[PDB]
This record gives sequence, structure tokens and C-alpha cells, in this order.
Amino acid sequence: IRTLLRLVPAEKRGAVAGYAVLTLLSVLLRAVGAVLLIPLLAALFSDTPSDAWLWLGWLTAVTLAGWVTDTNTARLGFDLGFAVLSRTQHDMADRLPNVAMSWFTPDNTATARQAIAATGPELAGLVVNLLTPLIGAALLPAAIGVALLFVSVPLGLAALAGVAVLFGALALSGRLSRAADKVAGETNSAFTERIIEFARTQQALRAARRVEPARSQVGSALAAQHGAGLRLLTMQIPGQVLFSLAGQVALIGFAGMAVWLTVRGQLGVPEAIALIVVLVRYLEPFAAIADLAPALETTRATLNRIQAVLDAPTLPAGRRRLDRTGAAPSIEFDDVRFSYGDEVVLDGVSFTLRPGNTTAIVGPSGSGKTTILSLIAGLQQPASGRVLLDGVDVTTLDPEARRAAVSVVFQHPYLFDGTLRDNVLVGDPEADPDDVTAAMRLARVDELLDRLPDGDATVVGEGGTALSGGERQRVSIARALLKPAPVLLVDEATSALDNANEAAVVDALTADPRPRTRVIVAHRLASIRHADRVLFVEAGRVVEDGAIDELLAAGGRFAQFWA
Amino acid sequence: AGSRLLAPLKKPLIVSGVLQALITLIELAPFVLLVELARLLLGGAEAERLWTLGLTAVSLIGLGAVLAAAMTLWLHRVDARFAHELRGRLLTKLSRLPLGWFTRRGSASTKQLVQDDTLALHYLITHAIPDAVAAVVAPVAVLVYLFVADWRVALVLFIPVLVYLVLMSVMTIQSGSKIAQAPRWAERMGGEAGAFLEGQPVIRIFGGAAASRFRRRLDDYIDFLVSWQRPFVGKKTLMDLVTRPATFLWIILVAGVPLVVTGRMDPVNLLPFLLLGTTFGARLLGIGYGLSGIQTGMLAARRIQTVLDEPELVVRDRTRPGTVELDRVSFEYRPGVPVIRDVTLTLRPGTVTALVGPSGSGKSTLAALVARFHDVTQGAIRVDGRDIRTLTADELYRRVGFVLQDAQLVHGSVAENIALAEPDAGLERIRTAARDAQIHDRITRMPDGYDSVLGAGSALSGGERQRVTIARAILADTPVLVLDEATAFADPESEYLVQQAINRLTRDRTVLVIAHRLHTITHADQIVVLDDGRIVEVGTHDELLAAGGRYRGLWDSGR
Ligand SMILES: [Mg+2]
Ligand SMILES: [Mg+2]
Ligand SMILES: [Zn+2]
Repeated sequence: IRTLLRLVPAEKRGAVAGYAVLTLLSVLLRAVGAVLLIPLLAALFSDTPSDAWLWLGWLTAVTLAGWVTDTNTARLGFDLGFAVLSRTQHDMADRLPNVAMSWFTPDNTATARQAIAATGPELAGLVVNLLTPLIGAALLPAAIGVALLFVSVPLGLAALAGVAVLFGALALSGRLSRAADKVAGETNSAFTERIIEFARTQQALRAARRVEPARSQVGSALAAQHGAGLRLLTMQIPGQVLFSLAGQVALIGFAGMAVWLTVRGQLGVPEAIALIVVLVRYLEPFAAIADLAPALETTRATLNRIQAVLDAPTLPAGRRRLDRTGAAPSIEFDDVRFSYGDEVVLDGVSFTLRPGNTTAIVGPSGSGKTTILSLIAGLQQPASGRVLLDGVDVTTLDPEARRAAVSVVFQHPYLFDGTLRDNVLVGDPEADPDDVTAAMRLARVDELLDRLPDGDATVVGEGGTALSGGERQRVSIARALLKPAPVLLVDEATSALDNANEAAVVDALTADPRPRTRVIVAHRLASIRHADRVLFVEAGRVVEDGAIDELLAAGGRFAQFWA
Repeated sequence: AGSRLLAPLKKPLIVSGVLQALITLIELAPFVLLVELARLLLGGAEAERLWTLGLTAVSLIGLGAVLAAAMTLWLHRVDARFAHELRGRLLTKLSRLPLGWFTRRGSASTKQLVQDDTLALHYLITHAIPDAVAAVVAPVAVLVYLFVADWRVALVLFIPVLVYLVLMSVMTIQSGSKIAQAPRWAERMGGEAGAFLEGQPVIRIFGGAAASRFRRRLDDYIDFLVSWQRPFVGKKTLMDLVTRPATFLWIILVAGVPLVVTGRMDPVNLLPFLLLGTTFGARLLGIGYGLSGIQTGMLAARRIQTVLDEPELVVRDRTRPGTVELDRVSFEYRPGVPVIRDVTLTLRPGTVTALVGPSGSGKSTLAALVARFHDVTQGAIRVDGRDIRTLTADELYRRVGFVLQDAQLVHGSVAENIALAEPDAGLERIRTAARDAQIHDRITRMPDGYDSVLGAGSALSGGERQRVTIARAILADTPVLVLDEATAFADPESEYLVQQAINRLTRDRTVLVIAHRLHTITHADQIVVLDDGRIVEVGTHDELLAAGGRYRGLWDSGR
């Protein structure tokens, strides 16, 4: 139960204490109500059945108290379950944008997906569906045994000795099926990720002919998942048998001692008959625990995933802010070094970019120029060195001010499932319609509206798959230009645009009225006409820099690059 | 709809019904013996009779547990095997549906369908029929026994039963609509979660966590769950109180004690109610909690069979080489929204056809139709004279290779990604294909070499992963190639080298090149200018420039 208390909100610990008190009280009332039968039949079968009214009057009060506390326990269990659901999901939602970009490995991306996908009803009603009946079932035979000490001390000892084997079976059942359940969970998660890949990469798989189950990766994941699933069913048989034998052993112990006391005469005959009913109430939890134990293993796996996402390392931050009210800041790399894993992407790159001027970045493929834009934007952070905006290191910047100071046109223009205007408004949702129309006009997106049938309401698919590559690219450009940030990083914003649209967008990037520091990555010389400066980023090093005409006349790497 | 899907489980489900009837009668038999044991135990019978009844009762309890365990084991194996077969059928179905089905549906909704809908069938096809038959047989058998014993105290057992039935009916009525809305809400939240994790750089730059749409819809979904679950769980626990054995035991005594205190009953005849009357409540709770599971299972069956009933890309029986031939092709993704209009285009062996034009004109759709990811609304497309609708996926894709606009890399080693089209290709073939695509050098720099994994988060640069897909298409080595915007993210030096490698390989092949870098396609034997979904002009580079048409405009704008 420790993992749940860790996930409980600090606000909600008071309810958890109240819930735990009522859960124990409910179990005591259940056991006392069961054991009150033994006096009841002793009086009822006697020569004075009027004595049974006392125990019936007490049994009624214990029963109503059982009803009231069980409804309240359900209420508190419901509130605790959803309060944990809302708080953990909100914590993951807030943490994930701050988690380091390198954390999103394919395994970690899967784990984050299933943790978010656990928002459904199975986790919300976790307390009422799983914890409450489990605590009831586990503690009921103990409460019956403690109650039976009043009726007969050695009888209570026998009842509690049955609880010893109950917990013994419960402990061993987990270890028997732990390995199989872990393998089953892993294969299921792989199957989920391959289905998502199957639906996303459908065109490439179809052309590559790896789409049939006999040939596809998803088909192998399904076969492995089926095999792991059958193994889990097989490996749960020891658990079921163990609980069944534990129930039979407790039956033998309880019944054997009851018969021994009955034959010895220390325990009455009608009381011995009542113990049959109490024994059945005593053995019901032995079956309930068996039904609930597999759900515990799945829940432990689920909460491990949620805590793993909440254990992710957030990117470093601070509280610094730029003095400027969105005026153009200078950008400079103070001997920056950065490496994905173990490979050096940047090796001591150093430059200073003026406040209002436009800078171009060019060079061979795989050089590391999106990494430079990512570092300027704070998506990454340097391994060593310090990236400054207007003299303020980005690592110390307030995350709110850090993202408000940069706007990016990404190399692969992802778009969110929704209308076209929603994706443009993501740049600045509070923007005026005049500002939105200007932004879409600048990005040539007005041509899309006057050519697509629905206009700006054209529903985009997952990603930007319901739009052409150039069309989703122009939507991303519109999104970035809408934002009023004073640093605009243009990462191949005209890769998927024809010459006419490429020329129009390139003019619009410089015709934007407000002053910004513009960093442009390009593999088309016609796309960097307006740049005041160039940086030839090759092999992680700025091999040369200067003006376009200056470098072209110099005949260095730049002239060979655009031969 | 559901029954047409679950027809193969006719005989297991009928066998489950009858086996549960016998098993639940066997499970009730011990308490009948215990009543007999209790009656003789008050009568002071011989020890042999008491031991015989007691030992038999314990043995029948063991037998009931063994048979119940064997049943649920077998029935769960049957459910597991059916689900594997059903998932296999869905994957085979999705392998031949039109590709617009995926685009309008999304990957999240596909994930719910293949994995979570087949899992939602669980309670219907392994738990529902046992739970219903147990709740029908055992309460009836118990109440018939107790009405034989005493009608006065057997009648009061209708009070918890009637209250349970009323709670069960109003519960199902109240939660019926929400259970129908639930699967679409899960699809929506699955879509938001997938976009939130995939589109993280957009979230980090533009608005952060709080401004994200995911948090808005996450609050909406949790608000839906609360409204669905609070009254549902409230009813669900009231039934638990009503049908609890303690409730039956109390109300039995409330009805029995005033009789026994009076001369209206013998306490020996209260033994059946205490022993039998308390036991059938838990079996009513089965379907009491299972109606929601059956409703969800039926809806999941309807969704699964609806997709399995979806129209697909058939392979007709109607039944030069290397030629591709579009004959008045027209195509629309949405009805009433044309994107190709009356396009005629013949690609011949030993030629390069450059398909240029404005962005969004329809070039990538025309490449897709050559792939038969969709079917044309009009006209025909013929490969080697064989219409593509008469060709299986094997025969069609044996003949046409593709480099797609998006560099989609599957989760796996780099050799797997290059060998996607031919997994059994030798490593030497893979290295030669990577050397041609100018990506072998980068692969040797990677830590593990070719075995290094290309899952998201261990990805490559944009131009590099594009060169991997070009390496994939070169390894397929089909008679026809379709280069849908290769070298878009490549630098001029890499772009020149890979184009030289392509122009070396495809001298005796048909090539369709979609390029916005018009300077790369000037060598094409035919340059097709696709504007507004219709070919506006055709010719060589020099002819198009002299004509002063749309190509001249694009060429001038490129300078
Ligand atoms: Mg890049
Ligand atoms: Mg395209
Ligand atoms: Zn099950």
C-alpha cells in the first residue's frame, strides 16, 4: 500500500486517515455482527427464547452501523480515488513539458503514454473497487478471530491461526505470478506501441510490404503478447490452488477445534451449529482475496508507471528575466558544447548575434544546426558553456519568460488534430483577428483558405497528415509568426514549399514589422537573401561567418556549398 | 452485430451455460448436507452419521472449488485464443483498407480498436454467461428449497431481492448512456495523449503545459468520469449492502425470531435459512456488477464488426513491362472535394518523369494512387498493362518502389529500417544500399553501428533519416521507382551525390520524381507541371522555359 500513500495529495491525507479509521471500524462491525449469532442461537435454542431479543437488538444496531460506515467508506474511497487520479494526472501533465528532452526514449515515451492512458475508470475507482474489498477481506477473519476470543479463547486462537495461513498464501501468491505478470505487461506495452506505429507508418509499411501479420512487426508483437498472456493464465494456477488449500486448511483448523470443544462439552451444541454460519462468513474472504490478488499486481504495475513519469528529471531552471518588454535581444554562445548520448554535436561553438539583425545558418547535413536553434530556444541545454539572451543565461531564465522570449518554426512541422485556425492560434490564443489574418497572410496561408473547401476550419489529421507537406509547413510558419516573441528561429521553413511560395514566405519573414533576432537554417540560397550574417556550421563548428557576398567572394566553404 | 462476431464461440458459450448450472448446483449441495448435519446434530444422532455428513460436505466444497477453477481456466483460455484470432483478423483487415480510413480516424482510435475493444469483449465472452446462469440457477434452487422449508421466512427474502432488482434496473438505465459515450471519450483522450507526447517541442515553445489543449480536455474527461462514476458507484455499493450475506442473515432473524419466540415456529426449522438463505446473495451480485460489462462488450463487438464490415481495397479478377499508365485519373479524398482532375500520364521504362508544380497541387496524391493507397474516383492506372486493382499487394509492390514525402522510420535497428522491404536481405546488400544513399558513413559513426535502434528519442537528423528511406527504396530495387520529394532536407552536396547514385541505378527503370528543387530535375525526359490537380503543361526543361508558362514562373522565382 506504500506506493498509494506516496501518490496521495498532502491535502488529502486527512481523508485517508478518516477512510482508514472507517475501514477498520467497518471490519470490526462485520465480525461482531457475525459472532453475535453465536449468543443468538444459544438463546433461541434454549428453553427461554425471549433471551434472543437482546442479541437481535444488538445485531440490528451492528448491522445498521455496518450499513452507515460502509456507505461512508464508499464515499470517502470514491473521493480519494478520484482526488489521486486528478492530482497525479495534473502533475504528469505539468511535469512532462519540463522533463528533459532526452528522457523521452521509446520505452519512456511508451511509459508516459500508458500512464496518461490510465486516466480511465479502472484507476479512478481503484480505492472502492480494490483497496476497500481487499482490506475488508484480509482483516475480516482476523476480526472474527478476535471477536471469538470472547466466546471462547482457544476458539479465537484457532481462528487467528487460520489467518496466519491466509497471509502466508497471500504473500506467496504474489511471488508465484510476479515474473509472468511482468512479462505479460511488457509484451502488451510493446503491442500497444507497435499498433500505434502500424497506424502511423501505414504508407511505408504497405510499400515495404511489412503490413500483413505474418510479415509485420505488429504481427510478431501480437504473437508474443498472446504467448505471454497464456503463460500468465498458466502461472496463476499455483496462486488459485494455494488460496484454495489455505481456505481448506483454515476450515480444518476452525472446524476441528469447534468439534473438539463440542465433544469435550466446553462449547454448547447450538453454539456449535452457529459456528457453521460463522465459519462460512470466516471463509468467504479466503475466496475474495483470491479474486482480488491479480488486480493488485496490475495496479502495482500501473502505479509504478505513474511514479516513473513523476520521477522524470525536470530540465534545470531559475527565476531570471529579461529587462526588455519584448525588444530584440542579442544571442551569443559562450563556448557551448552539447552531445546526444556520447557523440559531440557542438564543440566550442562561439558567436555573438546582434539584437535586431537576421543571421543565417548553413552547412552540410547532420552538422548540428537544429541543435543550435534548439539550444537557443531552451528545448535542450548545453553540456558545458552558457547560452545568453541579452546577457542573461537561458538556464537561469524563468521557464515562463524562457519560452515567451523565443518562437520557433520546427524542421518537421507537427500540427495538432483540429481546425487549421486552432493550430495558428496556438502561437498566441489572445491575438486579435486582425493579428491572426496578418500572420496567415505573411505565411501565405491565405492561399490555403482560398483553395481548401472549408477555409480556416479545415480539420487537420493526426499531426499534419491531412495537409500537404508544404501546407502544414505554412501553417507552422503562421503559428510562429503570430507569437510576439523577440527571437524567431526559422528551421528550414521552406523545405517543402515550391519556388513561388518559398520566395513569398522568405520576403514575409523579413517584412514582419516588429524587430526580432532572426536565426534562419536553410539549404536553399534563395531562402537567405535578407540575412545580415551567415554561419557555416559544419561538423559542429562554425567554420566561417560573414556576409553573403563577402563569403561568396572569399571562395571558402560557402562558395563550394552553393556551386 | 455482436452475435455475428461471436458466432464462433457458440459451443463454448452453451457448454459454459450448462457446466455452470451443474457446478453451481454442486456448490450449493454442501450447505444442504450441513443443514441435514445440523438437524441430526440436534437430534443426537450417532457419530458415524455426523462424520459422514460433515466429511462429505467438506469434500463437496473441495469438488466445487476444483470444478469452478478448472472452468474459469478453460473459459479464459478460450477467450484469450479468440481475442488473438480476432486481433489477427483486424490486423489483416487494416492491411487492405483504404488509407484514408487511417487518416480520418487517427492512430489513437486504431489503438483502441485493435487492443482495447478486443479486451472489452472479455467479460461478455468468458464471464457473462457463467454469472447469469449462476444468478438464475442458484437463487432459484435456494428459494425453492426454503419455500419448501417455511414460506413465512422465505417470503421476506424477496425484500432484499426486490430491492436489488430495482437497484440493478435503475443503475443500468442511469449508466446506459454514459457507457455508450465512454469509448469515444477514451478515443479522444488517447488522441490528445498521443499528440501531447509526439508534439512536445510545440508544447514547450508555444504556451507550455497550462495553455495546452491536453489539460483542458483532461479536465473535461475527468469531469465526465466523475459524473458517470459517482451515481454508478453509489448504486453499486447499495446493491452490495442489499445482497451482502450479513443483510440476509439479519433480515432472516428479524422475520424468524418473533416467530420462534412465539409458538409459530420450531427453531430447528430456521437452520436452512441461516445456512442456505445467506449464500445466494453473492451470486446475484455477479450480474449485478456484470450488466455494465455486458453493455461495454456488446458495444465493443459492434465497433469491431463495423470495421471488419468496412469496405476494403479488393483485388478483382479482370487481370511495355515496367510501364505505368494513368488514364484519365480523377480522385477525391472527400466526396465533392476533387484533388486530381482528368490526369493522363504514361511513365515508360528508361525514362525520368519530373512531376513539379505548386505546393498542394496533388503531386503526392498522384504518387499515392500509383501505390494504390487509395482507389481512383475515375479512370484507371495500369502497371505493365495490368490494372492495379487486379493486382495483389504482392504483385503490385513487387513492381513499384517508393520514397515517401515523410521519412517514417519504424522502431528497430538501422539494418531493419533499410531492409524493411526485404528483411532477409544480406548485410552486404544493406551496406551497399546505404553507401549509395550516402548514409553508410553516418551509420558507422553510430555507437552500435547498423544494429543501433531508431526509435523516437534516439532519432537521426532530418536529412539523415530521409537518406535512410532512400536507402530502403534502393534496396527494394523495384522495376519502377517513385521519388516523392527526396532530397528535400538534404544539403546540396548530399543532394547531388544521392541523385547521382539514383541516376546510376535507375537507367533501365521507370522513375517518377516529385521535386520543388527544379534545378535537380532538369535532366528529366518529361517535366509534368501539376497545378490545381490538373496537368497544365508537359515538356523538357528547355521547352518549358521557352514556352514562358507556369514552369517559367516557378523557375524565375527560384533564382
Ligand atoms: Mg535540421
Ligand atoms: Mg506532398
Ligand atoms: Zn476474467
